[PDB]
Parts: sequence; C-alpha cells; structure tokens
Amino acid sequence: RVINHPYYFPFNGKQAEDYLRSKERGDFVIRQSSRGDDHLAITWKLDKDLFQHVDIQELEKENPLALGKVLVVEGQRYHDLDQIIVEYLQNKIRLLNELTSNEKFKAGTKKEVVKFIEDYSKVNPKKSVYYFSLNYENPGWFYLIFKLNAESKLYIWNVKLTHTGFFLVNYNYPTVIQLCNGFKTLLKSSNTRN
Repeated sequence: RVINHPYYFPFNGKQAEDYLRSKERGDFVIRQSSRGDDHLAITWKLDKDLFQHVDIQELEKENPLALGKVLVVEGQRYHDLDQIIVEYLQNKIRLLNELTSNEKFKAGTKKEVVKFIEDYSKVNPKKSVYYFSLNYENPGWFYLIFKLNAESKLYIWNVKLTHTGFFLVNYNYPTVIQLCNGFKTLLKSSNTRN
C-alpha cells in the first residue's frame, strides 16, 4: 500500500522505537500496523526509552489497498492523518507536558516515590500527601501515589493519559487541576461528595 505522508515509514513497532530513540519527546512516525491492511499505527516518544504505540483503524476504504476516508483512534473519528496529528497527537503531547511540569510530578520510579511518601509521612504524620509519577512499564500511564496521614495506608491509583485529558476511575479530567480535584472527591465517601 501507498501512504503519502512526510512521517510515514513502513516500520514495525521495534524499528520505530529504534528510529525514535535519539529523538525528543513528542517525535513520532506513522507506520505499518502489525496485522491488518485496514490499520495503521503511530509510534511516539514520551521519554527516555519510553514509547507509545497508537492504533489507527481505517473505515470506508475503496479497496484493500486504499487509504480509508475515515480514520479511528481510541474511539474518535478523524478525516485524515494530518487531522490526527493536530487534534489527537499534539493534544496528548500537550497533556503529557502539563502533567510532568506540575509541582506534584515526581521523576523516579514507583519504589522511589513510595519511599519519598513514607519518609514524608514520618515527618508530617498529620498531613496528607500525593504525587504523580510515570509508569515506565505501561507507557502512557501515570501512578497517583498518596497517603492521608500516619495512621492510614499508602495507596496507588492509576491515571491514563488520553487525547482529551487524564482518565482516573470515572472521568477523563481535561486539566491537571480538575484531575487533582477529582482525586480529592474520590477520596470522600459517595454520600459526602455533594
């Protein structure tokens, strides 16, 4: 099949990661999808050795080898690859940077952030604390690690980066501020939220 786009190469996933390894956060390629001929894929770089592969489903192809008139990414329809780059990918990159730039974002591993929170709770036994960190084994996820006070357990919740915001439990929170507010609401019993 023929795809006329500046960032299209018929790589597989591994080739794509090797190609992007020396690039920067947000750099990407459009590529061949593993199995099928009505699929394409985008691989993009989130961080050092951290890449996400995004599937594109085609609809309304004139024939097996033709580019679909409608392209679907994570449940959303788009007209073409350039629209996906502007409305889907650039958004996801925006949101990734919004979260990692936050004062409550911690670089470092799950274990490191858990230890930071344990230690902090030791010193401030009455103060709640929470941090976000990158899930390095499941690209595109974040940990939300928190502890209410010294008498309570440390917990780990999970946040998924989407093109519309940060998915936590129920909603796709469109900003980091709304995400933290939503987290705080989810800490309350259901009958004392509103």
